[PDB]
Amino acid sequence: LHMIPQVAHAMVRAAAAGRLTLYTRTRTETTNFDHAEYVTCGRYTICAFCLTTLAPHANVKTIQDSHACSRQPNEAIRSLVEVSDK
Amino acid sequence: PTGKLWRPVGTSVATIDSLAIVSDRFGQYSFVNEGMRETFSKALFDINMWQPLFQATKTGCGPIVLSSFTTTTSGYVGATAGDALDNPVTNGVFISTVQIMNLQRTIAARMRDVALWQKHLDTAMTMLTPDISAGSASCNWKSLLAFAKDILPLDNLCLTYPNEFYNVAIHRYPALKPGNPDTKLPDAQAHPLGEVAGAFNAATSEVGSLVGSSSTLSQAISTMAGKDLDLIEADTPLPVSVFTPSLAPRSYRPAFIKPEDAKWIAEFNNSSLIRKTLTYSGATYTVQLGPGPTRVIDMNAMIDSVLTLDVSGTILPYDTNPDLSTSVPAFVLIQTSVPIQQVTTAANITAITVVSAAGASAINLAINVRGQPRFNMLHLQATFERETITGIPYIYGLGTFLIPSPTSSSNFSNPTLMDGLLTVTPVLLRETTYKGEVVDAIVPATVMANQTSEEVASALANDAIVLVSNHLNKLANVVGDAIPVASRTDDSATSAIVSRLAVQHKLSQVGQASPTPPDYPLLWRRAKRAASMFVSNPSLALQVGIPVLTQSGMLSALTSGVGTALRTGSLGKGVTDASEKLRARQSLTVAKQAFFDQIGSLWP
Amino acid sequence: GNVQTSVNTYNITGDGNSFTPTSDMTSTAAPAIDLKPGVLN
Ligand SMILES: *C(=O)CCCCCCCCCCCCC
Repeated sequence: LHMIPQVAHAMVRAAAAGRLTLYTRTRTETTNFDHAEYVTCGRYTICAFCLTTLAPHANVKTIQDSHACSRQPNEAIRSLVEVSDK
Repeated sequence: PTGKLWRPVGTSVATIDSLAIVSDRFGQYSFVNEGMRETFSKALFDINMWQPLFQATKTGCGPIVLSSFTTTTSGYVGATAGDALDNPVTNGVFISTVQIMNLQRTIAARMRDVALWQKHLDTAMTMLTPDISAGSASCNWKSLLAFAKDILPLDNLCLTYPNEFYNVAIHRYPALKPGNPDTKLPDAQAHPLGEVAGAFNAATSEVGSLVGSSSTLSQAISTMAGKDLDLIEADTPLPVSVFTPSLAPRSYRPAFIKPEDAKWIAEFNNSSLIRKTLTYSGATYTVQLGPGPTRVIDMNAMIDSVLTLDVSGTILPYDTNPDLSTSVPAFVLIQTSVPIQQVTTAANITAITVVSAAGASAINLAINVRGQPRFNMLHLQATFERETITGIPYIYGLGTFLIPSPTSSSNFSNPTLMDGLLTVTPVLLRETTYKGEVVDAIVPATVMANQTSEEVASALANDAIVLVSNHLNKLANVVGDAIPVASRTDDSATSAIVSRLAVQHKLSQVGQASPTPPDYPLLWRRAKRAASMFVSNPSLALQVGIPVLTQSGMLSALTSGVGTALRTGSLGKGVTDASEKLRARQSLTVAKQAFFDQIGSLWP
Repeated sequence: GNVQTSVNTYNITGDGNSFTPTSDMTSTAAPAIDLKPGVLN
């Protein structure tokens, strides 16, 4: 029960009125999901690789983490943002 | 002597090197000094007591004599060859390691055995308060027994062994006096194994209770030396450590705290509004800094803590200005170029970071509670760190709103969510904060009568004030507890202060007509309420404008009095109001005698 | 309360027993035995 599903209820509600800033490993925001690791609302922050909650403050410039992979997809929330960004 | 026993390994001549811990197949014999036998005897004594229940239930294995775990070796016994050389002991009584093991696991195994029975004996014993504290009071035995024959639930152990528990009991309750076999009558005196101890716990009518009054003193003495109540108003740098600040996370309500009432919180007092923008998660929001002054947590003077601004139950008027709804509330830092309180318009605000936004706009976080939609209890929360703000002269934490589109409706709103109950928790005790600066040492005396009414209640969790308050608070419970600062007894506390008022009012009279000879009946009484007002609300001694209490003498004075006062209480300190206290105990025994009278009738 | 006889020097239902608290002898075994490191040795 790592995920804490009150967090995931904040993921989807930030997806619908898309906010969902996608941040890379060099703490810059992109919209492509390929170079991006951190996922915000901006309440909660989750690295897309390990898929764990990191900080409730977003502004991911102040987060320490050590993970490295090439997976955690659902891209579906990422896809739902750009549709709802219009 | 003490420690393990040693013996001349080189034989005969025992020098500071021809020794060696006499170890062997049993482990090392450690000496059993006089007092350490008191314990193991006192422990075994409390087990032997349960002898009648060990045989009854075929457990146990005979009485445990401490003389079965020891030996009678002889040699030099110390902590090290060097010092063991000065303790030649002959035929001392040592207990070998492997033995120090059994006397241990035996007292442990037996301790379980009895701990159990001893629990059954109790639910039955205390189940008829065999303890009064004034005069006597009987309860005809027949009834008593025929009564518990009932109450006691079918799974006790006092029903399976009545006079197998009774014999254990007689030695613990000098209430139950067994009827002597050859005169078939009681004994007047009751002889329970705890003969002395039980004699010295009775609430002696002369003075409350020696066992009580004695401890309430040694207890206070502990604190007095411990925390460091002594030196409470010392005038010189003291490491925060000296204040053992722990479990210390205070919560507020900013956006209310005046900036001058607490340095760690400045405000944007500017004419118009200061709508700024910032791309947060793609979407562009506008921080407002609305109509009012919008008090914001300053970042400097903010001991790297864990700021957790809770926004709940607080109003959320998205009903009127629709502008408010849609905006995700979020705690955001704000770096300004020109110092705040001088920051006029948007071009002044360097940048704005959303350190922690709330997913989902202001229309899901709501909840209607009679028209006025409130905020569903949620906690936004940064983790400010001393150095993440290095260089940056101006930066402020602000729990604002982040409106997705400013409008005319939100022209008098001012979205500061600071009205919420923010809870800062210093996450790095070593560093404190004072008057707006971060330090590593306080100067106690400085913080006395230096805060204002609310320059105290507005203190920042683990800051000098909150530390020079946590401290007085201990010293406040030592007096409140041990010393009698709550009766007309002009105690040692209110007495230390009176001597200061005199010496003080006496020199202020020196030079000039001296038309007023010091009072004293009025001084004693003035200092009595001064020492009393302190015990009452320890805090006050920090607020500017408190009679007596805030002069440099007092406190520094008080404590050092209260100090020596505890180190002399005697034992019979309980003599204070030991009259009404006594008369109240007789009052209880008269009512409890009334109880035994029914146990005595109902169950004849 | 059935008669026993020798197991223990006193019968419970024995002749002339007597429950009777006296403010004078507060019943107490040995709970506060000191064992802390410094104090036990
Ligand atoms: C026979 O066992 C009848 C019941 C009488 C005594 C049972 C236990 C209640 C009285 C306790 C006596 C020992 C200490 C309470």
